[PDB]
Amino acid sequence: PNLNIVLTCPECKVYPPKIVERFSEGDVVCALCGLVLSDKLVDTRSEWRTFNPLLDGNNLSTRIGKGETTDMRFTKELNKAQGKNVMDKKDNEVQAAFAKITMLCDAAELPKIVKDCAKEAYKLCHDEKTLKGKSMESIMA
Amino acid sequence: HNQFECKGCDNKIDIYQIHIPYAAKLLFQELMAMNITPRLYTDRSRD
Amino acid sequence: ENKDMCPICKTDRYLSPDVKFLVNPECYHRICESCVDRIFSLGPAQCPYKGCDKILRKNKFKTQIFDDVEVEKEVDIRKRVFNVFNKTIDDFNGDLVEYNKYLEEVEDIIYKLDHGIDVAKTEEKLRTYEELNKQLIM
Amino acid sequence: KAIPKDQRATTPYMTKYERARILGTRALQISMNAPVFVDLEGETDPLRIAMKELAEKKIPLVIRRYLPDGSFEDWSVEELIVD
Amino acid sequence: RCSFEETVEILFEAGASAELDDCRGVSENVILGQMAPIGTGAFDVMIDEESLVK
Amino acid sequence: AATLQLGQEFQLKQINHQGEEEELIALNLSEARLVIKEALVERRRAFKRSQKKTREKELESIDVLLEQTTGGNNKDLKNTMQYLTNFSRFRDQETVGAVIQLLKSTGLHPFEVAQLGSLACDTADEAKTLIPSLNNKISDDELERILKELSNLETLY
Amino acid sequence: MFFIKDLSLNITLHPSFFGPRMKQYLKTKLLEEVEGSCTGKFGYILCVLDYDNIDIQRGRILPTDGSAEFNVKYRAVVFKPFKGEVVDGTVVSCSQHGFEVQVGPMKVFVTKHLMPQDLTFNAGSNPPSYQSSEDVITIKSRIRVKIEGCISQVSSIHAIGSIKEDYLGAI
Amino acid sequence: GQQYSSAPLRTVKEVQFGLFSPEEVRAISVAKIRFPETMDETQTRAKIGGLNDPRLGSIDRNLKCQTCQEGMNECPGHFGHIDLAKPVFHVGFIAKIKKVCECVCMHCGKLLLDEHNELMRQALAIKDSKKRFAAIWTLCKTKMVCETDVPSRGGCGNTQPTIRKDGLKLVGSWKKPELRVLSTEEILNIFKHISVKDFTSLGFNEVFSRPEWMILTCLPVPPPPVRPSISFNESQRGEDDLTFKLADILKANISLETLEHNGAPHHAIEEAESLLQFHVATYMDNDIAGQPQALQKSGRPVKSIRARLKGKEGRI
Ligand SMILES: [Zn+2]
Ligand SMILES: [Zn+2]
Ligand SMILES: [Zn+2]
Ligand SMILES: [Zn+2]
Ligand SMILES: [Zn+2]
Ligand SMILES: [Zn+2]
Repeated sequence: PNLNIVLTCPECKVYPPKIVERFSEGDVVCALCGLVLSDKLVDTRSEWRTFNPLLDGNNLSTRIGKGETTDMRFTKELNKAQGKNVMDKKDNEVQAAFAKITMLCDAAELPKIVKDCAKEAYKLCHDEKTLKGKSMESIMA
Repeated sequence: HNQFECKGCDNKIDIYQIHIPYAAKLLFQELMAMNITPRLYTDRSRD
Repeated sequence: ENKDMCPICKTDRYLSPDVKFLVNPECYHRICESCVDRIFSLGPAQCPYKGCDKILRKNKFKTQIFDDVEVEKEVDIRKRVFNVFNKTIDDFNGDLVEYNKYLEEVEDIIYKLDHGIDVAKTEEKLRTYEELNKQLIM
Repeated sequence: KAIPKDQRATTPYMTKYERARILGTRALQISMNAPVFVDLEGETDPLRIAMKELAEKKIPLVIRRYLPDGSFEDWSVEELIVD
Repeated sequence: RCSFEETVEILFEAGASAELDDCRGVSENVILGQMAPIGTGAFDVMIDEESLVK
Repeated sequence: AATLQLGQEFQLKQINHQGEEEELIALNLSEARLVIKEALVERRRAFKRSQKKTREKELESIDVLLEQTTGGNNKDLKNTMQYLTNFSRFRDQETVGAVIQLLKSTGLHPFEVAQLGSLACDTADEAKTLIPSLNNKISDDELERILKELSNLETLY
Repeated sequence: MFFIKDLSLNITLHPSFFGPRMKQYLKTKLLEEVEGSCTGKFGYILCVLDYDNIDIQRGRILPTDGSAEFNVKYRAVVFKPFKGEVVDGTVVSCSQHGFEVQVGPMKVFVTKHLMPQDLTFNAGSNPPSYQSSEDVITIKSRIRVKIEGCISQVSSIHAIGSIKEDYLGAI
Repeated sequence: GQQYSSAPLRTVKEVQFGLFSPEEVRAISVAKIRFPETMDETQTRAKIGGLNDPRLGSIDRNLKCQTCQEGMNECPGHFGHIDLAKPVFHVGFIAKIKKVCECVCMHCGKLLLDEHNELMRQALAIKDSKKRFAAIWTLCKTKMVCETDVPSRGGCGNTQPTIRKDGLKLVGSWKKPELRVLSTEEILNIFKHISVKDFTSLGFNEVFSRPEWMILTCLPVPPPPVRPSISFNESQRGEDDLTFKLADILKANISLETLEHNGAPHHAIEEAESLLQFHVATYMDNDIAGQPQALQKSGRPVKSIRARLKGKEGRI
């Protein structure tokens, strides 16, 4: 429902926003009357400094491993709990398939581009109806 | 349209405006995310 | 009765019967509180008491200790007509014959009203009420 | 709760902080087109005009000195002995 | 107290025990971002309308 | 609602600016016009003091002479004067004093007597239906009598 | 209802208004803002009684900007609607959902569903009028409306009325 | 440079610190957040009802933040929530709750000893709340049996067990020896049976703090104005660590509800309950001693709120 902010100059109002963005001053200004359109400009490079949608999608997950000061009993109970919830999603085949495909590509000394193209192809096929089997070896080859 | 509300306490009249730094607002929102209430009052109830 | 007191709330004995059951004088039908309040609150309409069509008005209710609709109507009309006739030519001099004859006429009027006859004599009794009221005003 | 004039027991001398805020607020008002009570000798800077008004006690202000118990006093800058 | 060292523990104990702050401390007025009662701000400046007619 | 339970600022207990206790002042659409039209006169005297150094035509003309006094930002008060005047049947503060004498004689709430004096009714059922707070707090014959004396106090102006 | 209440307002003045006559300015502002405006807590403010004995109290200086703040206590005549309140009014605008009654400074709306069944909407007339079985509701016609609910928004108050019940409708 | 507002401008004076009640959390929040996914299925906009939906705050300037409208330079943010089907404990209160478990009966919910004891009479005269709770704890932690009749009193009598902290849990030891682990629902029930004089004698204020409120039931969800995500090159989008923690809380909560809906293996229910307790515990404080440390998929520990409020050069 709308939610689209469009910057316009109320003094000029003669054309769609043909503006200039001053990053050093942190403003955006109309290149005609010289009137600023917005102050306090946000950055995208600065938030990126601390840090894959193409393959993993929007799914999120976090690992549980052992801690600095912890017991080995709690590490097993948390991993066994995830082992019971691993059936909630059918994405175990993508990680194992990409693992074995990773082993074969690393065994063939092929570049990473062919690895990403092959993983993308297997992601395009995945589990469709026209495949109807092939025992996971033929779709990988 | 000059309209205000506060969810969960039935107010549409008595709304106060305060100027605080954005970092302090980050502190208050992190306390609310940590189940801590940083209630702010413009009047002195203790006197 | 314990099985009929509101067409929607006919059995509220196991729901803690804490609501009263009002009766409109133009319907003589039992309606519980939460229903009648919405009835006259949304507008003066008729109650669906077994397909009742007489309009239920706002307020003007009454508490009933239950003495049958016949006797309740006969005592309401009895008191109303008793107030319309008032004490005209009653204890004016001390006569017993004409007094008892006039009381017989009044009770016969109340009888014709509680029976209705054919909706013809009762209208003449209404004109008699207007005449008696005109005599009381003067 | 406003101590009366016969019970004001604070220092009658204007401190450097009171003189500072009086010259700052007065100069800020003069910068915002305030009625000047002293004839100018050709000044243009607002702070110099504020100090010119303080030198003749023509500043129309009164200080509300807060006491630690919650009370306060009203010492006008005209009756305060400067320097 | 929370500003100096152990922030989270002091805050948690505060919220747990329903503690109230007077908010005339130095760091408190700093955090909220308004004038503190120190020096110039330790007194309010008023106006006397009876002095304007002088 | 209309169950003698108004808001906080509209409660029966009010406090003036001096600190004393005062009952809620409820006005009907009779003296409410003479109070606005009244205070606007002394306001005109106050505007002409510092300057040194049939029933509808007079209403709108006086509303124009008072509109020149104000800064042209309160015409809803003048349209409210036309509303009240078009819905008012009372006149002169003496008769209004008599009306208050008839309303306070029953011992009712100020809002109730305001709704009594502000509405034109002929029978008691009209006053009991238009005013849900009054249905058993006062006798019907007394209300009919008040409507009779009021009917003798109203005059076509 | 037309009530009288003592209200208090904080007036802000620019440092350029600190002349000896500033009190007058105060009253001036105290009129220009209060008379005619509206509040969601006290209703539509009509007039302001007592113009000579207006208390000024003491003016305080807020930090930045140097503007002056005043707390004024006065007596004023205001108009506040109430829920379930029988009032009278005259129609201004007409709509298929109902005609908009004008009660003083408030424009009450009456929903078509809150009207009796005999009252029907007529658009073929100029202006469109609501014709019933005996009464014809037009713009210049006077109608007694029973207000059912009121909304108290800040500086804006609208109410909803009805005429379905008895002793209501056109006057 | 922000937009003008007609609200009265005042300074900030008194600041009150209190616990968040679950009812107030549900009254402040606007969304439920059920989908652990970040963005929508079409790889654009937002998930609408997920970890970062338009019902919360937004960044990127261009977006309007549905429920405030205006912009990101004006949006304070908006709060979501998470309604759990199993109550969990808060890290910073695990000790305090334990102390409460050593200050009140575990059945009738009444304070140990009574006002007839002289030491309790002396301890109640202290005006400081923390010292009162300390001394009263030192007295009540020794007596391990409620009593019905005390010579110059409530009933019960049931032997009060010994509460020990172990793996974010509280195990109760009965000598009678019968050792049983105290669940969160039982402790919360006993806390629901606490009288006013009891917790107010411990240092709680009814309008601000409650022992029932100390046990976490509903969880507030902070808006992206607190955890700003990034979309770099439109194909390298990074989400904050708290977002991943919320995804873990959602997966563990939905998993626990699914395991508790159909059947009951009794062991997978405890594994999923300890899993949700671990995700909430690491969400509040990841650097908890005696517990495993959650690590991100990049190779770095998960950044929690406590880490933002603890180390130097942080928020303070
Ligand atoms: Zn729409
Ligand atoms: Zn421009
Ligand atoms: Zn019923
Ligand atoms: Zn019926
Ligand atoms: Zn927002
Ligand atoms: Zn016990």
